[PDB]
Amino acid sequence: KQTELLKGILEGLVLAIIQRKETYGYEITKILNDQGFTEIVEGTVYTILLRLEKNQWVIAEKKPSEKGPMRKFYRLTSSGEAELADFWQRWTLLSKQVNKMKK
Amino acid sequence: KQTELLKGILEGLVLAIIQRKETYGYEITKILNDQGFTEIVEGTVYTILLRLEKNQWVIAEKKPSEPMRKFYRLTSSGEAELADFWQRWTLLSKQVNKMKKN
Repeated sequence: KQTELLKGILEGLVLAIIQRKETYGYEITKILNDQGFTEIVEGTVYTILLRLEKNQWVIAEKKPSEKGPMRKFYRLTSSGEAELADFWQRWTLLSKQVNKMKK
Repeated sequence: KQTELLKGILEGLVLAIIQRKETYGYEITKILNDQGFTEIVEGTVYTILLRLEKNQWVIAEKKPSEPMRKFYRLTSSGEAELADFWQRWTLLSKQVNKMKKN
């Protein structure tokens, strides 16, 4: 259920992380891990990032790292920002509906 | 993405619903729609109930309704599942809300 529970949400959180700072898979996975979605590996993030790029919600581009090798860095498009705004609203509603069941 | 958003969650909501009342498929789909939870067709509830039976988190019995319908109660393993779901949900939304505020 924990992989299932993270479906839909993780895409939203990934968009969220990219909005805050230009970033690449390892950075994104490490932030998620520290927040702490600890059982999320970068293989899962990579898969998600492919899909985000495919739909042009994020742009991807390679720059040098600290310190040396190239890395694929991401940033939100205007459509992406729109998708993220939509995620939080949908989430805020869901979160309310589901919590109104807890008690 | 709403379909993917309900994944995991929906199963627990059904578990939670069955706990608070002994009920049937058509009705569970309705209680969910009146929540709601508008994208939920009955087939989605029927697929979940079959899986909850298979894992023995619920038991079912045929009874009359206010027509003979298939009525579900939670098992004790099912009770632990619901309880485990709330624990993890509480944690998940605490973490998700913390990232919105950031």
